[PDB]
Order: sequence, then C-alpha cells, then structure tokens
Amino acid sequence: SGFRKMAFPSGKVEGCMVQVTCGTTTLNGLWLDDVVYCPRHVICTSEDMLNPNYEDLLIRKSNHNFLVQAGNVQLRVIGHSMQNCVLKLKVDTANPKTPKYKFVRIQPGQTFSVLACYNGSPSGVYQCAMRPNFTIKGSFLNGSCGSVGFNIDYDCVSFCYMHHMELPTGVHAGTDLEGNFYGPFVDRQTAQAAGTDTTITVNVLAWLYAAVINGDRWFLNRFTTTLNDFNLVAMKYNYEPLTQDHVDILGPLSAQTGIAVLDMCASLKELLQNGMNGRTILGSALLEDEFTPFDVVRQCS
Amino acid sequence: SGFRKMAFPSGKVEGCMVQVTCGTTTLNGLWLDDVVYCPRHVICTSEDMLNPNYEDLLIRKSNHNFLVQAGNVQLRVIGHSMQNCVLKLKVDTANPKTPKYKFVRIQPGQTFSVLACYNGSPSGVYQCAMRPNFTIKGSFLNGSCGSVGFNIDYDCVSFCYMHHMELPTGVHAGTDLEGNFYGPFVDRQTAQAAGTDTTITVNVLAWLYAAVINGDRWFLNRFTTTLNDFNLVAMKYNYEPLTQDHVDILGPLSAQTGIAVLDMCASLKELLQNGMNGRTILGSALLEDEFTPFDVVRQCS
Amino acid sequence: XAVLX
Amino acid sequence: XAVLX
Repeated sequence: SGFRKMAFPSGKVEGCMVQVTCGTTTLNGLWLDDVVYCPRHVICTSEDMLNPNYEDLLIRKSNHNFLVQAGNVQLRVIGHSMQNCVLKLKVDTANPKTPKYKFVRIQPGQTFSVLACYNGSPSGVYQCAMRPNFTIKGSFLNGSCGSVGFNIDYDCVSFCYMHHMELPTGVHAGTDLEGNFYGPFVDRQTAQAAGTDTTITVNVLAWLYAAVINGDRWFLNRFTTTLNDFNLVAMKYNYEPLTQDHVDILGPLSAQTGIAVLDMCASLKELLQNGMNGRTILGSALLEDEFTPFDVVRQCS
Repeated sequence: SGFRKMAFPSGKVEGCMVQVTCGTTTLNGLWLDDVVYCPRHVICTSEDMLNPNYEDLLIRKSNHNFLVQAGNVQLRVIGHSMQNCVLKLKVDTANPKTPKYKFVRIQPGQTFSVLACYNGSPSGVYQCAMRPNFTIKGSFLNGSCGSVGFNIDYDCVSFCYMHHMELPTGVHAGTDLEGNFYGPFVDRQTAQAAGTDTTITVNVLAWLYAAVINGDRWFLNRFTTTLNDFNLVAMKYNYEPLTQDHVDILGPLSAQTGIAVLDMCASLKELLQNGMNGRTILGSALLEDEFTPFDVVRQCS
Repeated sequence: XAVLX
Repeated sequence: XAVLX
C-alpha cells in the first residue's frame, strides 16, 4: 500500500538528452534516430527575445552554426529545419539508445513525467499534470528549456511536452514535440498571462478512490447526488464540470471499491462545503488533482 | 522557479534491476559487478514466514536453487551467501551497465529516491525520507521487495535502501544494502509496530526557505526567537529538537534569502500555533518535511 | 502483522 | 513578462 506522486522511470529518456548550442545560447535537445529536436529560441540572443522573427534569424544560419554534444561526442549537424516552435537538426549519427517512441499531444487533465535537464544532463524527474489552462506547475531554471515530458506504456515512450518558458505567475508553458504550444502562448518575452485555472474534478475523484483503496475512509458518507446537482456545487468551487464520459472512466475504480461514482461525488461535495477540519487524505490537507484514474489504477493495482 | 518533490533520474539504477526466483518465490535483485543483492526472505515459502530460521532454510539450498533473470538472459549463479538480511548471489557475468556506486547507511531525516520494481522491471520512481522512526512512507505492493532507494552525486549512485516489508500502519521497512534493517524491525510476519514518529524540523525550515526563494512570503514575520524557546514550542507539536548543527546546515539558505535561521523559526512557531488559515505554501496546506536543505539548494540553485 | 513484501 | 527558459 501507500500512494505517492510517482514518475515514470526516466532511463529511456535519459539516453536521448543532448546539448544544443547556437552562438552563445545553450539548451537541451532530444536525440531520436538521426534527428535532434529543440526549442527554436536557441537561435535567439537575449535582445532578440522581445519580438524575434524566427524565420529571419534561421535563414541567417547554416548547419555549422549549430553544435550538438552528446556526452563526450560532438554530433555533426547535416541539416536543419523549423516546425512551428521547434528546430529539427538532422545529425550524421542515429542515436543507438533510441527507444520505441511516439509523439502525442495530450489533453488538459492528463499527467506526465518531466525529466529536468541542464546542458544535456538530467537533473531530476517529477510528475506533472497539464492544467486546464494549458500551463504546468513545474520546476524549471535557466538552461532547462528543451527538457521533455513523457509517459511510458509497456516500453514505448510517448513524448508529449517540451519546455519553453515561464509565465509571471511562476507556472510553465511549452509545446508538443511538433512544436505547437499548449494554450495560447507564444515564444517571445512579451506580457502573457495564463487564463484562470480550474481544478480537475475527475482526477480529484480518482484520488479519493485511491484513498479508499488505501484505507482512508473518514470522508465517505451515506449520501448521494445527481450529476447536475454535483456540477452546480463544482461550478461554485471552480471545479471542472463532470461529464458522463468522466463518470464512465471512473467505472473500474468504482467497481473495485464498491462506491458508486455519484456517491463519491456526494463525498466531494461535502468536502468542498465543509473543508477537511484538520484531517488529511493520503497525507494531503488539500484535494489533489494531478492523478488520473489511470494513474490510480496503475499504482494501486 | 517552481518547487516539486523531485526524484533522481533512475536510469543508472534501472540498468541494475534483475529478477530472483527461489522455488515459488520471485522478487527483485540488484545486479552490481558480478553480484546480485536481494532480500533473504526469497528463500521462504508463505508458511515459513511467521518465524523462519534463515540459516536453516539457506543451508538447505544450493546455487542451482536460485534463478536470476536479467531481462532476456538467465544468469548462472556460481555462489551464494548471507549477510544480515540480504542474500548475495555471485553470478558468472559482471553487469556491463554497473554504474559508479557506493553503499551508504543514511540517518533519519535524509531523503532518497525509490525505484519501485516488479519482477525485475521498474514501475516508477518517487522521493522518500527516512522517518525519525526509521520507516518510510512508500508505495509498495506484492512483488516489490528488493526495490532499492538511492541518491546520485555527480554520476555515482549511493544505494541506501532495499525494501523488505510493510507494517500494519501502511508504512514500510527495509535495510541498507548490507542487510541491516533501519529501525528495530525484523524480517518475519510477526506483530511489529513503528515507534511514534516526529516531524523533521530542519527539513520544514529548509522548505520554508524554498518557499521564500520561490516568492511565498505570507508566513514571514518581524519576530525572532531563541533556539530554546523554539524548541519548547517544537516539543509541544511533536517536532524534533533543532540542534545548532541544524542551524549551521541551514546557513547557506539563510544567507541566500537574508532571513536569519531563528527568524524563520519564529515564523514556524506562529505557523504551528495559528495554522495556515486557508492558505498554502508551495502548493501544500501542510508543513512539508521531506526536503533536506541540500534538496532545496539543489533544486532552487 | 508485519507483511513481507 | 514571459521569460524564455
């Protein structure tokens, strides 16, 4: 038993991290087969950063403007192209450590592991959710750009996030591996703000089920509710509406615990209205919303 | 910015995980050079588990009683010995993926990453602290024994924990890599209980410094306190006494933030006496105590 | 009960 | 300000 915010084992991604330097700018890249993926703002200097024209900056570069370092080795860049906000550097050597992999664009509310990296060297690994406002609450410093987020299924790595920037609120923004930003953000140092966030309701419910699986039951009640009355309460507390799709996704957990989904919604409703009153759930005094139902099933088995 | 419960990248340890089967019992082992380390209760059946005599069970086994599987390959066991609560199986092949490594026995209050593994295959990675009562609050299911905990320094892996059992409270107990249990526990399915735990005070203070580094400051005050008056309050709230050694260890963080250690103790004192009153620190509504000062310095840089 | 993993 | 990492 026990329930932890658990990341995927990171070795298959560690094998893929490289350093990309253009001019005086160094960040991380992802080396898969004979291609290195990295944020395009590697071709920026610090005063190109308020309003760069990336096409202009890139037409003024050649292959030999880019240095790729894979641990000891230097990789010769033999081609370069831009796809949305990512640069693709074709190198003369296929990564011998390339895992089975996919690129995926995830939906808000889904979780993934981030491998925080600096100068091509992994620093740490932690679990994240894509917030409803398409930011992530990460841990990123200067030089971390190009760090990626991923899920692992069997032994195939689904890459879903590459890190590009930090918003004034301390939260983080980035792209899929095709270079399309999550959310409305753009890669320039202009005034940008995240939209109002909300709490991921289906995930909170999944975590309450994890609590029950692990023997935290003080929050259950004999009550129930309809989806609509629950959603009235949820709107009041800045929770996302609960869809019948969500209720169905919660099916297997409801079945393992014998607690109907709408019964657990009644428990969440009274948790929202009363608070915790000095008690904790799975070691948290807040309602946690960065575990999907699939995370709960995976970890609780 | 941002502050996450961050684990070490796990690839160097993933390269070392194997499956050990004896009779009908299968668990995980750690393959370093030409030796596999695993919990000795692999030589137990389920009704040997109330009160095994491990020396008796082991004298009745030979090398060919043990099967070691490293992914595809089977490793031939050419020797076996017992050291405290671990079995050491000498195999005919040195692990080609052996990292630079040390075995370390950690002090309570220190943190480490756990790579949760089943049948020799890593499942996930998460950060843990050794509690003052020498348990850890992990996430472990059947088959997870032999999973290890570790820190990485530069590129040397310091292994400090191997998982053996779960206590009735849902917490976890295990050994160093020489097979000595943390705490008073023994590897038999008898009535055992963790001692009363306490909160790791120096770690709470380090995390308050992390909060300040990241811009959470609502909890600061203009007050100060002496070590002794603070410790009176701490004893009242089941916090560990704060030593001058701890105060000194907090030196660099105090210096980066300009908040004297005893000033932060005054802030902790009023947090203990008043609660949070609906506010959070670094996304937690509880005072977090599983970040050491070194964890804070590492992640905040 | 302790439970061996 | 957004800040590129």
